[PDB]
Amino acid sequence: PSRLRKTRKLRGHVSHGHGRIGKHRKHPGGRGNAGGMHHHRINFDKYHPGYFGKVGMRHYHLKRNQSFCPTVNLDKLWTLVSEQTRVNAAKNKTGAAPIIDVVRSGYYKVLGKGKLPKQPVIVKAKFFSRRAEEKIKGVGGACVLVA
Amino acid sequence: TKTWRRWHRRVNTTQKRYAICSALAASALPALVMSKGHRIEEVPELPLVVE
Amino acid sequence: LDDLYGTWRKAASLKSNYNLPMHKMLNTDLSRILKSPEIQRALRAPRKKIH
Amino acid sequence: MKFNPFVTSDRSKNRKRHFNAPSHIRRKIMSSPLSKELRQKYNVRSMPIRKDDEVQVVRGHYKGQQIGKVVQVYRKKYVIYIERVQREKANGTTVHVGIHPSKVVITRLKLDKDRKKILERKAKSRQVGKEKGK
Amino acid sequence: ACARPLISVYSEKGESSGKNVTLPAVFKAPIRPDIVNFVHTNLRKNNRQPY
Amino acid sequence: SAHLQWMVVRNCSSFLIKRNKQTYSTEPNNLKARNSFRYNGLIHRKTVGVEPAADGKGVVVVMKRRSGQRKPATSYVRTTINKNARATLSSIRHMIRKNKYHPDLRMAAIRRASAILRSQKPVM
RNA sequence: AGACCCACUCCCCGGCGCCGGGGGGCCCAAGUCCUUCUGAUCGAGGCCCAGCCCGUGGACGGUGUGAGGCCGGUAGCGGCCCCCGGCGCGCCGGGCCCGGGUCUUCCCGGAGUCGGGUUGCUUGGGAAUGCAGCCCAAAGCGGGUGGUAAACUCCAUCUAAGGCUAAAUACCGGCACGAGACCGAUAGUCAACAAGUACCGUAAGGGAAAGUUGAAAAGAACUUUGAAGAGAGAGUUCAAGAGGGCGUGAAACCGUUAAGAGGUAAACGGGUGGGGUCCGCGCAGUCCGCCCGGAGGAUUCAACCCGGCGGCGCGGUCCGGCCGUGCCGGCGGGGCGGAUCUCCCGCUCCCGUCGGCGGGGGACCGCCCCCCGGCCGGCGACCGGCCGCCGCCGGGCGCAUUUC
RNA sequence: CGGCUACCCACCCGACCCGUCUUGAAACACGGACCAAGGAGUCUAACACGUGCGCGAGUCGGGGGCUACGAAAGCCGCCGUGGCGCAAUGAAGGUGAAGGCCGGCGCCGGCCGAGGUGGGAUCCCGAGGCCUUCCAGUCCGCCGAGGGCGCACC
RNA sequence: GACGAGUAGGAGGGCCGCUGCGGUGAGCCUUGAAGCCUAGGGCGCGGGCCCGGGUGGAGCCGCCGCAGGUGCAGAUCUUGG
Ligand SMILES: [Mg+2]
Ligand SMILES: [Mg+2]
Ligand SMILES: [Mg+2]
Ligand SMILES: [Mg+2]
Ligand SMILES: [Mg+2]
Ligand SMILES: [Mg+2]
Ligand SMILES: [Mg+2]
Ligand SMILES: [Mg+2]
Ligand SMILES: [Mg+2]
Ligand SMILES: [Mg+2]
Ligand SMILES: [Mg+2]
Ligand SMILES: [Mg+2]
Ligand SMILES: [Mg+2]
Ligand SMILES: [Mg+2]
Ligand SMILES: [Mg+2]
Ligand SMILES: [Mg+2]
Ligand SMILES: [Mg+2]
Ligand SMILES: [Mg+2]
Ligand SMILES: [Mg+2]
Ligand SMILES: [Mg+2]
Ligand SMILES: [Mg+2]
Ligand SMILES: [Mg+2]
Ligand SMILES: [Mg+2]
Ligand SMILES: [Mg+2]
Ligand SMILES: [Mg+2]
Ligand SMILES: [Mg+2]
Ligand SMILES: [Mg+2]
Ligand SMILES: [Mg+2]
Ligand SMILES: [Mg+2]
Ligand SMILES: [Mg+2]
Ligand SMILES: [Mg+2]
Ligand SMILES: [Mg+2]
Ligand SMILES: [Mg+2]
Ligand SMILES: [Mg+2]
Ligand SMILES: [Mg+2]
Ligand SMILES: [Mg+2]
Ligand SMILES: [Mg+2]
Ligand SMILES: [Mg+2]
Ligand SMILES: [Mg+2]
Ligand SMILES: [Mg+2]
Ligand SMILES: [Mg+2]
Ligand SMILES: [Mg+2]
Ligand SMILES: [Mg+2]
Ligand SMILES: [Mg+2]
Ligand SMILES: [Mg+2]
Ligand SMILES: [Mg+2]
Repeated sequence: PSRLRKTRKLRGHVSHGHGRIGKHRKHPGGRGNAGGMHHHRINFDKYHPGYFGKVGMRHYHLKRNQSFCPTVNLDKLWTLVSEQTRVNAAKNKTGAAPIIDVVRSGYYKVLGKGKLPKQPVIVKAKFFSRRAEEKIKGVGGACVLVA
Repeated sequence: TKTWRRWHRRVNTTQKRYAICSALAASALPALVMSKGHRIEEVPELPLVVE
Repeated sequence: LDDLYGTWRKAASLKSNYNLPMHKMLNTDLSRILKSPEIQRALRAPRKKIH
Repeated sequence: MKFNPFVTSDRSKNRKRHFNAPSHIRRKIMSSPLSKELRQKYNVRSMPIRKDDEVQVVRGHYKGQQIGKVVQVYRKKYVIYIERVQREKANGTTVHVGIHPSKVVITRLKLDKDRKKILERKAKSRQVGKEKGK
Repeated sequence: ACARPLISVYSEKGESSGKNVTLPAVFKAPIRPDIVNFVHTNLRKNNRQPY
Repeated sequence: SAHLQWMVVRNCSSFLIKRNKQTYSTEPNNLKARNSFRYNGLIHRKTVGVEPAADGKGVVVVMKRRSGQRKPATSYVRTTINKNARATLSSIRHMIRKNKYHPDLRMAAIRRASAILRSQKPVM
């Protein structure tokens, strides 16, 4: 609110908090990003490196659906399915392993980052990382690819 | 003054329910109701439930 | 009211997912807390001699 | 409180509609309450003032129990003039003093063919209202 | 706290009736005047016509 | 509780009144009639009160019981004392000290009772 | 279109005529009750043991203040009257005697148009997104599109150059409305008033200032000097200290009266002195407790009896209830959720059956509600009945070396 | 009789007219006869930082829908579509975040398992001691040589 | 216990001031509100505020929060005198 702003305590001071030698003029340094190459060179090089110039190829008609591929990690892999699935699989004596369809959850690619608990799984995903697959194989499990 | 001043403010629903829950809880404390100023001295009990 | 805002151990039956906000402190009686043997025993001697 | 969205509650609009009301609305606005005998007889609480009604004065400097007949109804000033409610001017000529119908109680109605049917309609409406109540 | 009292129900005549229901846990929710004031301040602006 | 209610009442109650660099509390059971956590008459489980009687003589002492904390109608018991000043002071002093009923403000109650007693007598 | 099978008649108007959603009109509750101010009350007190009356009506406005009940209205799935409307029936005239599946045979498309070259504008469209001018200017298993120009080669998707169509959508013009954390006559539209008026410019155009008598004009009869403006009386009003641009009436400015001062322009800060204005209702000067002494007056103290109230861990461990944001047991009766498993029904392929999907049901687990039993804690956010102690109040006995 | 203060006068000392620009203003620098009213860092959007509140690897109904003040308020959850965050890097094709030990023939089975050092607020242990006559003596605490597991953070 | 200067500039406290809104004072008020004047009594360092006297006739304020078209000595400032 304007009650608590600084302008309420600036009344009585001639310059209104803007200086007496250099008055608060309209646009002493140009409009917007003016003179980035000329008189704002130091600021645009000390704080915006790479700002000037092009790089890379140009993709004219880019559609995000083609490149849409959310990823999940093995630490969160068990979080997708309910707790009772994991506890029953751990208690299970016949060696049956739960099947985790990460696609139904909404992740296409599985990346292996965290520690995977010692428990057989069947991860049914769309893509797999090399380390993710070898962790699943090492802990004991299967990887199923779906389209 | 322009018509498109930000008249309306939105609040999170969790704290919306927080406030009314606190209001109801405070409504059962005789000190906080007399502090509000309602004449409640001879009321049989503050959580006034009727048939 | 209990079905609206839920109990401490029972969530609200009419809201999608809501429960009463937990207290930051339970025993709010500060005087009773201070005037207990457990705290008073582990205290230093007072110094009320104004110099 | 009022719930009809087509009826104003604004002070300015109500004042404008009152001070610019046409004469046929001025007649209904300038209505005086009936006496206790009249209301217990015709079952009507109030009626618009007319030219030839015997009325009293309830509030003001000229209030009392004396009974006087109206002489004219100056609806432009929201004022009626009575038979003997008057004061002298500087030159000595007597001119009547305007009295609002709100502070006037009708003692005897100058009932006519139209006046009787108005009273019967008002009595009928309030009787069916009371019957609907219970 | 943790207790849950038993609030009686009064009839129309004034005297207490035999019906007696427990106090809902909402009435023991934390009292936060800061949150109530914040919510009231922000929500009272939503029924404001522009000028 | 008590501190929980005080943190709300300390600056929001209708009895609160601030002017001329001073603040007071007009709650019905406030000895010394000043806003403080010690003398508040609504946020404490046990409370005393000294008021003039209905007649121009005597003093009515109001005490808050233990059971009906949430029942304001029966929460207070009013006892009327109509006797000499010394006896009235002794009665109130015994009532607070020997019952251990909020002994923090027994002297304030005695001061208020004495002030009411001297005010009730005819003024020269 | 032909053949073979199945297959329906009630579709549609419009003329006439009988039935149960709007546009306006007229209306509907309750104090002018008793005292009391006032100039007037709508101000203030009371209206019982019907805590004045009504209230589905305590919005608003007016009425000589500030009114739920004086009036209009207000609430109402409240009432009456007139006009018209979308429905649900009847006849009447005609209009059409119309449909689906299988098989056989034929047909099927919009040209100065697309497209290509160039130029110009536009777009984010970048070897040219869209549009237009000029030139060339077609094809039909063809043409267009498939965001990098081109050639070849398989694909995917539509059918351009003909047309119609409510709905959701925009509204600072217009009609009638409602509202506002807005403005309150130098503000707010330029304009609250005879305002786009007066007024200026040849013209296009420019464009103001300007609200408040009083409740009611009751607008000052009449006398007196003067020609009159205008005074002096008188009178109206509570009030002319409201007298026709008249509510309130500041400052700059001016006159008069009173006080003081005055040849270094006036004026200013510190320090005093003098004079005025009023203030201290001052001018024999505060009392407040305890004790001593003297004059007094009480229905009088302490201690006991009865009744009531309250507090207290009383009772180390009285009895009974309630809760746990504590737990345990359950040959208990349930709701929620589960990505924990597993008899019935519906659907599709095959000859009532073997092999599939969806739904329902059952079991299992987690949480929660209720009932029973057993412990822990609390009742100081949440107590009841006895007993014990203490305090207080009332009524007695108390009788003056006590008490006031 | 008292009243510093607010009215006037007299005297002693001090005392250049304000604002603004300027290194330098009382300036022969500019604005200023006096008075009244109006009058100038507001609003929208974006970002960053810090602080308050709710929830928390989740969070948000802002759009839509269901039910005088109220054009409010409540609810949706199989309306979380979507934004932000939970993963970065490369122009792109893409890739995408500990390992060690043991036995057999680079591969198989089992075990340990998600860094180290220096400084690190706090916490844990305790060589003894904190006296009422003196000795042995226990329990509840308190201080403490020294030794540790070390928050955050560098 | 120590310290106290200050332009531009920054921050904090305002029981300093104005207008309106939500609550609150069984608030004030025709037995006289706002406004205005006052050689009156004062308080607060100060922003300013409370009482006394005169006109006024109809509205007004304190506290807790919210919001701003919120404070003038100037700008050859605008309007009016
Ligand atoms: Mg400054
Ligand atoms: Mg600045
Ligand atoms: Mg400057
Ligand atoms: Mg500069
Ligand atoms: Mg700027
Ligand atoms: Mg250069
Ligand atoms: Mg109506
Ligand atoms: Mg009125
Ligand atoms: Mg009354
Ligand atoms: Mg009214
Ligand atoms: Mg009334
Ligand atoms: Mg009426
Ligand atoms: Mg062009
Ligand atoms: Mg191709
Ligand atoms: Mg076509
Ligand atoms: Mg077409
Ligand atoms: Mg068309
Ligand atoms: Mg509205
Ligand atoms: Mg004007
Ligand atoms: Mg004005
Ligand atoms: Mg104007
Ligand atoms: Mg004017
Ligand atoms: Mg005027
Ligand atoms: Mg005026
Ligand atoms: Mg007057
Ligand atoms: Mg006047
Ligand atoms: Mg007036
Ligand atoms: Mg005037
Ligand atoms: Mg003179
Ligand atoms: Mg000198
Ligand atoms: Mg300058
Ligand atoms: Mg310069
Ligand atoms: Mg120079
Ligand atoms: Mg200067
Ligand atoms: Mg010079
Ligand atoms: Mg010059
Ligand atoms: Mg200059
Ligand atoms: Mg000049
Ligand atoms: Mg001004
Ligand atoms: Mg932050
Ligand atoms: Mg984004
Ligand atoms: Mg300093
Ligand atoms: Mg404003
Ligand atoms: Mg003066
Ligand atoms: Mg008036
Ligand atoms: Mg000025």
